[PDB]
Amino acid sequence: AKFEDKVDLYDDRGNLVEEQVPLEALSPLRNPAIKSIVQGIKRTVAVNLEGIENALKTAKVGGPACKIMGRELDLDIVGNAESIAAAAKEMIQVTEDDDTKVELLGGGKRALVQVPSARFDVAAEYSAAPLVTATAFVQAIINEFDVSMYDANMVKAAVLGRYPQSVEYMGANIATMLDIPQKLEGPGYALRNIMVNHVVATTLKNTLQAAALSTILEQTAMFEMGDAVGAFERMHLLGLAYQGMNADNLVFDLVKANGKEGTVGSVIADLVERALEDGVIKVEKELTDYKVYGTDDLAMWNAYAAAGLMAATMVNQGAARAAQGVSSTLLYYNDLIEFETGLPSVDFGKVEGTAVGFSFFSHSIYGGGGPGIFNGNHIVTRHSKGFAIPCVAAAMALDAGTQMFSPEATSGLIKEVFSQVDEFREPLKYVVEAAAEIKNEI
Amino acid sequence: LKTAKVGGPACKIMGRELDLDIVGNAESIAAAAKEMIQVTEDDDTKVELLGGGKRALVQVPSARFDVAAEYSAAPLVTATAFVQAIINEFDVSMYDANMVKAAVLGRYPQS
Amino acid sequence: ADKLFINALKKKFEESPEEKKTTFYTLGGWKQSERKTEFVNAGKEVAEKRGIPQYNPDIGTPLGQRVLMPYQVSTTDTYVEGDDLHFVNNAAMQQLWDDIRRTVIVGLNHAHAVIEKRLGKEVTPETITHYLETVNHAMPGAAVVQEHMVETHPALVADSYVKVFTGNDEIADEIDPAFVIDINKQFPEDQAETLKAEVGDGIWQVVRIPTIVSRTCDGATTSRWSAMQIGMSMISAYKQAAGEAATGDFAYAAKHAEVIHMGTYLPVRRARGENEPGGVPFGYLADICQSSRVNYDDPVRVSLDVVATGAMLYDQIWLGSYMSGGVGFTQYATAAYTDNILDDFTYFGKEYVEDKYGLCEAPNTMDTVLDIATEVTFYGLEQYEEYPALLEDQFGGSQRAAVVAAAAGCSTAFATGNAQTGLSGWYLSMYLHKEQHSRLGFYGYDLQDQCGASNVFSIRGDEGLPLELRGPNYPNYAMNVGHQGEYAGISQAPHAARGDAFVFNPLVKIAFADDNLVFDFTNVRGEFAKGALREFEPAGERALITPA
Amino acid sequence: ADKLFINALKKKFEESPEEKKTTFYTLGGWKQSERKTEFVNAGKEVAEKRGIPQYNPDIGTPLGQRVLMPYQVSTTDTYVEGDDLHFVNNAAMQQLWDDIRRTVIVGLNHAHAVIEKRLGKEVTPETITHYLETVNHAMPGAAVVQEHMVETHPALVADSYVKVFTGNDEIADEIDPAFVIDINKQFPEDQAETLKAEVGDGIWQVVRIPTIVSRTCDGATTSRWSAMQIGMSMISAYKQAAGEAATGDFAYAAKHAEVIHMGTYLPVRRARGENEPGGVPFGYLADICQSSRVNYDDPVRVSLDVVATGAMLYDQIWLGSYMSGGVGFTQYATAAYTDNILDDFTYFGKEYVEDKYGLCEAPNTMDTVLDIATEVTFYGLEQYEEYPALLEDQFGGSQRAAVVAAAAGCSTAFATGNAQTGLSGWYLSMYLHKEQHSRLGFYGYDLQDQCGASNVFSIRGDEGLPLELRGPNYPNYAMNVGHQGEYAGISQAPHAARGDAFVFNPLVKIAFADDNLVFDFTNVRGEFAKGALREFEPAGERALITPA
Amino acid sequence: AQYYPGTSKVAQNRRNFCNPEYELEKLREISDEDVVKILGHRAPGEEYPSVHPPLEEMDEPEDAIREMVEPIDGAKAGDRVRYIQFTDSMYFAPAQPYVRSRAYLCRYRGADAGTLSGRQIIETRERDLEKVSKELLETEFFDPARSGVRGKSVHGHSLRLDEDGMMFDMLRRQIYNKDTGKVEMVKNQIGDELDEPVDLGEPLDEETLMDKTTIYRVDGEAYRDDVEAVEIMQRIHVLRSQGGYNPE
Ligand code: F43
Ligand SMILES: C[C@@H](OP(=O)(O)O)[C@H](NC(=O)CCCCCCS)C(=O)O
Ligand SMILES: O=S(=O)(O)CCS
Ligand SMILES: O=S(=O)(O)CCS
Ligand SMILES: [Ca+2]
Ligand SMILES: [Ca+2]
Ligand SMILES: [Ca+2]
Ligand SMILES: [Ca+2]
Ligand SMILES: [Ca+2]
Ligand SMILES: [Ca+2]
Ligand SMILES: [Ca+2]
Ligand SMILES: [Ca+2]
Ligand SMILES: [Ca+2]
Ligand SMILES: [Ca+2]
Ligand SMILES: [K+]
Ligand SMILES: [K+]
Ligand SMILES: [K+]
Ligand SMILES: [K+]
Repeated sequence: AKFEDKVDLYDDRGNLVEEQVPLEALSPLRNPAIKSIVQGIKRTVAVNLEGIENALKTAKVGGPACKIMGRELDLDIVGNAESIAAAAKEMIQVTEDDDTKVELLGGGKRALVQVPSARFDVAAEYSAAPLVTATAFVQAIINEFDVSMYDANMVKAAVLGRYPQSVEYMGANIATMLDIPQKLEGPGYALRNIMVNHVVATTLKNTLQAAALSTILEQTAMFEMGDAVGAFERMHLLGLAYQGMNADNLVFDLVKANGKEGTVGSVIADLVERALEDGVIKVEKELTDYKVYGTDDLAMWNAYAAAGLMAATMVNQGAARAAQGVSSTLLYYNDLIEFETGLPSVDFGKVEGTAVGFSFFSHSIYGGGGPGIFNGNHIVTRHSKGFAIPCVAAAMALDAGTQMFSPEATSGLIKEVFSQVDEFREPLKYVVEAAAEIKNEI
Repeated sequence: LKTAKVGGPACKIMGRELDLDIVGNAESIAAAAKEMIQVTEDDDTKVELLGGGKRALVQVPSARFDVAAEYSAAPLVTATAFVQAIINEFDVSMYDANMVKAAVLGRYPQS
Repeated sequence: ADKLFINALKKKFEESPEEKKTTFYTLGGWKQSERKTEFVNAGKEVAEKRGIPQYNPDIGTPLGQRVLMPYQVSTTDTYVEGDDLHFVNNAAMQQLWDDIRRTVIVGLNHAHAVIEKRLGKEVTPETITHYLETVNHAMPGAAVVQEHMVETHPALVADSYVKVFTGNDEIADEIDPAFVIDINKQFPEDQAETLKAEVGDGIWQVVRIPTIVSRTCDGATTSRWSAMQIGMSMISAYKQAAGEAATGDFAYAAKHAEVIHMGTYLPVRRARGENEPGGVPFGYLADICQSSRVNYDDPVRVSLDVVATGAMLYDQIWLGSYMSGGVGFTQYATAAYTDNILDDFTYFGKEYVEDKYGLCEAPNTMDTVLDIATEVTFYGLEQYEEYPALLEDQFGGSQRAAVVAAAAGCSTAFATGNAQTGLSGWYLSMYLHKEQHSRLGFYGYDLQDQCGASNVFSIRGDEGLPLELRGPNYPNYAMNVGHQGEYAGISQAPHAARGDAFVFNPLVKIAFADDNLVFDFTNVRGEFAKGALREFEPAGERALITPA
Repeated sequence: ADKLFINALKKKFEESPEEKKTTFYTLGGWKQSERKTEFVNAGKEVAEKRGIPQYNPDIGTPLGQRVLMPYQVSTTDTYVEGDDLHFVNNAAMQQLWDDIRRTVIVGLNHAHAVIEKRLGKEVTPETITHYLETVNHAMPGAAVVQEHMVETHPALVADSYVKVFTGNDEIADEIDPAFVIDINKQFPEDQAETLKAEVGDGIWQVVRIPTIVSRTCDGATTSRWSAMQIGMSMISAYKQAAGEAATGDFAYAAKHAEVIHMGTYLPVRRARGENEPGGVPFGYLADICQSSRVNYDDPVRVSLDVVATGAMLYDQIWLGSYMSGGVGFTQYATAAYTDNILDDFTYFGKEYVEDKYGLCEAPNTMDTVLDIATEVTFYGLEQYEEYPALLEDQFGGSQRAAVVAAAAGCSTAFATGNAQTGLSGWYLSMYLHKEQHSRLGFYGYDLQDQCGASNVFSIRGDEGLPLELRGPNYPNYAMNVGHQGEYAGISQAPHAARGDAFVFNPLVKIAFADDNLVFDFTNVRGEFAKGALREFEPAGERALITPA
Repeated sequence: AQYYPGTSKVAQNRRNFCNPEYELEKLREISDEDVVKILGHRAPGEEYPSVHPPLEEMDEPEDAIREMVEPIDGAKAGDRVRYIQFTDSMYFAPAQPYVRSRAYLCRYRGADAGTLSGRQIIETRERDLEKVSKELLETEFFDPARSGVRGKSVHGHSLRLDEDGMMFDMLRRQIYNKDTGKVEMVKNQIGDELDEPVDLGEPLDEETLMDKTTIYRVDGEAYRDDVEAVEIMQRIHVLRSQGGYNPE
């Protein structure tokens, strides 16, 4: 092993599942469940057959409020969804009985599609998923109804929108969790451009699962970005484990102890006591009636602090059952813990900084929005390297209905399709079992 | 680095010059970079010197792309591994290390 | 009757228009031209003042060995030298673009839902009117909440304002009419009812930011500027905390969830933000042009007003400056809106269709394309052959290709009622023209036309799109003059023939039906003539804040 | 001596600056202000003319319950109301940006190699002069090869031209001097020899396209417009075919291989092409400002002229319009260039450094950062405490944070001769300020400052960069006022202290050392005052082609 | 918990505001009805509006975190999230902006706190906000001359005082009466007139303000002299710098 650290792994009810698992068994580079989740998200597409049908019958194609009078086509797509889906599958697959899926939902109104892995082996990136899916469904629909050459371009518009006049698939009736590569803030960012509401919807608002899926995506991106290479790798692995995988039951136990009456401040006090009990920090020197704490392990202090940050979000936004204050928790958990201890806050100030901007851009005229529309690729919330967005996912999971731009509003198509996939919906048990499987290979 | 000509055509920062014998120590730098670029020992990572140490061929391990969305891990993992290897080779100070970063990857992320 | 271009040809030349011979070289060179003479003198003055040589007729080759022609702006009696139709020299052309660039459409539907469902407050016609009075103070750059704010000079930003429209007539009539685009007044009955049915109970703002700001900045400024002042006016008018969590919902709604940009952003090689010309799809350009609601008994006039709008914007400003620059592409564009030439060819094609099929009654098939596009192409080319003065007028093959194919494509679409078969006719015209005269356009003119036939009906990712959705960023179309404005015309043609109130976006159609614009979008060619004569008054000038 | 802001405070208020009490509410509201009175009347005239309400003081809350202050433009004796420093109301500010936006630097080194190595023709100072005469005719939009070209009006484009520079003094002197930026005349001896050694035998064009075009279009137009007319002038001057295979090498060279844009393009969320403010790195902004070559015995003056340049461009025009809009961010920026406040704090810090370390002689270490940034932060904050009038003047916490940290950062960099430790000092200042007054800036002010300490010396992909290379698109910096222009100052500070001729790009430094610019980049604050007084004459106006 | 370093009175006051075990001094009595009036979100006797159904009626998924985290009463009821906002004079107001946000997230559950130079805000469920607001208004968080309840037009934290010692308010929500020596709240926090004004009592005297304040100033206790507090800030700067460079 490169690192000697071991962690105990728990389920989302706080029960011990695996003891003393090597840290690297949770690494995105090693853990086969993380690989399966990431590959799955790359290759999965939601197809709105009802939406395609309605766009065609009204000629409302090419984006908001657009319509071409005289171009209407009345096709019974939903009524013929089985045949269309089977025809599309024949085009999407590489070989019969490979890992292609095309599965109807909602009585034929939607389809879940998983494009075969073999197509991505010989692709540079991930756009084959929507593009292969789109043309397979365009062709299948044309063939189902013998749509004429003169009219077929309307089927194309109904499926993929204004592309390529627009750079995006503007008005498309397919959806993915990922967004187009051109919209990346930086190379390596693609797993960060996944809306918080999509993660929350997919995990059915289960708080710990939403946090886990978000942390998996964020910290996996940190590897793709090169941020978790060399000196920084252990910091990112310990963050993944303690903040998003409830390592050592620390998040769970902090929430248990602070859930009935607690505040951000009371979670801080318990976390600092635990860090001291476990030897992660110690008193370095004494000022007047003030103890200055130090650590010989900044990455582990950071990870403990990150666990407390997650617990503080769950306690504060959980008590309100309202997500908006997550921007405040992310700021003042970190501000308070520095002046409580004399140690640096989570991500060495970058969570606090992210929180400052996020607070501003969720309470002001200038941009942003509610917590659910942010993501790791958003200019407001890209700055912390994986330690902020998972708290936003937890907070939105806990929201009882205070948001206009809720997951129900923004993410219904994604919810219907992506929540079908067990590993997307409930990733934590899969990642924990996979860690157990490979523990002796580390 | 030795000219402080970093960040794009005709650019230079007077006073930031750093004179490091990178090519003369290329074997050690390459080996340190390889340790950071690989996922496991003897996986399909390559770091091979060319031109008397003036150039290196790098192949970033396949396993990193299995859990990546696209292909940018190749330059980004390579860049930071070489930045860190160079810093460690010469004990470049915290105050100067940002010049090594600029020399390797340029004006990114301003560009 | 005489061909529609005969008056223009008689004005331009000494010879009768059918004559094959003329006189060259003894015409006085640039001295034959009032405008070139103005330029020579101005160049001398410029160089003397600044100490660097500038315009000089003796540089390079000597202009005016042939007649330097006047051009008739089509549908007008105005004749001007071509320099007066250069966008740099024509304030009307500049203001057409500024009026598009500085406009965004922003819903109030999500905003009103935030107020009602999240804040728990009422929205009424009265609260909407109070909001509109507020935002018409704020939008040009003035304060409503903070102390010690410094503000834009109202006279510099007099062109900035906000209006609303809705399909609900009873709501529209209860809002102060100063702030309402009156669909029933601006549109004839059937078009008004179509448009109101599209909008329904929705309420939409048309926001125009100041020209002086749009010129200082860029198109991508518009929706941001709009949203800031919408946000401030929501705070002031609905009396909420001046910056609380709900404030972010108004921001997201105004900047993203219910915004309609005029143009979408462009990819890196031609990097641009929103509301730049390359992002404006052909169907939006046809809907911005307001000929449809005034000239609705003449589908040729409607279609060719759209062509003029697009030829100028897309070839002169967009391709000729944003994407290149210099002397640029004035006459590649003027070919499509001068001397009543495109008008002659297109009225011919419309008559052919009316006699053979009836408007909108031809089969939507390749047989129809082959028939109409071929016949109209041959008519247009015959005119250049029968009238040597016409051929010397539209001297560049590209100009001729665009004009002949525009007439062929529009005519085909008049017959089918479908823009896609119109587009197929445009490409067939090019192929026929190329074989007839053993030439077509400039070196790179027919990239898109050679790819054209195959991509008309394609359904593949970056190939397949109805014409209305295409624009200057459709891959094949991204580079070359003499196509984009003509495609906007073909997009318009079947809808004009059908009597449709709009081509692609009804909100865009309504948003430019506004007497408070600076440029008159109902009469684009009339405005180009006014600007050529130096009679157009643009917004955005700095005279008030500079020395007298 | 008196602190440098005391005169301004005495001019602004009735009370002495140390007094803690004043009078409110009885000042007449907006009627106390000449400028607000002008605006109220103009709003009424605007509404009457157009039939839509506009500026109205009775909307929202009532301005002027406190004194509406005049501001001294620092280094001047000009006092103006803040509205006169709004970029919309200040033609000098608009022209500063236009002069940057419309400029590109284009090499002739690849071009001359194509001529010699591919075409087989000689390049000499005489052929270069002939080429420059040609391109100074062509660049503003006039023809050199084709017949029947229509052209831009020379008087509308009088601000467009091309000059060259080279480090080779003999070549430079053999080219007609009308076309040459004379490095030896524009720069003091030491700076001139530095700059000539950087350029060497290279020959570079400085191309300025017309302001009227830049305003009609965007920044990404500039290098394209430049390249078209370079291309035409190469054809005319070196007598090749007017469009052969070699023509493409000149295009690629001028558009890509030897072009220097002022700004690089931006990512999609803030999509923009080249030569927009967000793409201009802090080191280029410092080099565009020309204070360095005239005020070279006063590093404070040089650094704070750069701060003025950047605070205006980056906060008022870029963040306050391109990225937002409305009333905008005038006073977030004016805090950094008015009332001699930042000047007082920075001269204090410079003297502390000279007394304790000597300029550029301090260890480049965190110990130096802790010393200087703490001392200067405490001095600046003490002034707000000692002088209640100062605190009421810079009433927003963000303004104070930016000003105090700018002095702290610049002072640290004066001591170390390194901008990175200067930057660390800026962030430490913020942290100390926040604890001292239990406040800092607006809701989102310290996103980048909280991330700041950790990212100063980071080497990770999107974190690590020398300050000179950072700019408005550095991720932490992409959103917020009160930082970017100050960072340009900190970038300048160590180089000013060292006596360096440039900060980051010597070609950019030389390119603005040109008396044929419209805006005077040697005296940015003087120009802002001139514009505030409505005494600045911008380029790009349309009066010549519009009614009188 | 130790909350904040330093040996000044300012530092101790900062610790006291943060410490939930520190019982805030009650300086004035404000009735429940007058808190509701000052807030201006609903009329007295108006039932609480609802942004969503009570938690019992909107069927949350099975979730251990939901089971362990007790919702505040206004969350149980589906109350709107509403706000109260204060401006604090730099002339020795007892509370100051970061002091408030730090203190609020130590003392109060379910809180969205925001800090700005001229305004500080808390957003929480309406009936809980009312209880919090009673404490914020009755105790030494508040002084009616040097602090103001302001939901908009907040200018004043950095302004000179008027002749009565009152902070500037563009909208004059709080009026000092020379004849009583008391401040009356004549408008609610958004600036709308109250039909019946609220007595806020007497302003604190100047020496008491200095005793209670949490701002450092040269004419009070200066931050630079509280060297132990400065030391910790500098330490954080250095350790953040190190960690960002290399956390190994
Ligand atoms: C509504 C917001 C929330 C938001 O998203 N932006 C606002 C308002 C916005 C508007 C105000 C225009 C108007 O009054 O109609 C504009 C001008 C931006 C625009 N839309 O053009 C602006 N702020 Ni604000 N805003 C400013 C500032 C500030 C300071 C003012 C504190 C004080 O004590 O006066 C505080 C933040 C803080 O407390 O630190 C602030 C808040 C706020 N700012 C509060 C309103 C505060 C109030 O109710 O009074 N701004 C400043 O600190 C100075 C610069 C000033 C900006 C205008 C300029 O630069 O000239 C203006 C910048
Ligand atoms: C955040 C982002 O907005 P969105 O969340 O994408 O709407 C971004 N605006 C800004 O950064 C506004 C910066 C200028 C105004 C605030 C200055 S502190 C933009 O419009 O691209
Ligand atoms: O001659 S080319 O076809 O290259 C250009 C025509 S403008
Ligand atoms: O009050 S906010 O900080 O949101 C905006 C300051 S302009
Ligand atoms: Ca097992
Ligand atoms: Ca005649
Ligand atoms: Ca000539
Ligand atoms: Ca009706
Ligand atoms: Ca009516
Ligand atoms: Ca009717
Ligand atoms: Ca005085
Ligand atoms: Ca007012
Ligand atoms: Ca000389
Ligand atoms: Ca010399
Ligand atoms: K209503
Ligand atoms: K512009
Ligand atoms: K020399
Ligand atoms: K309720």
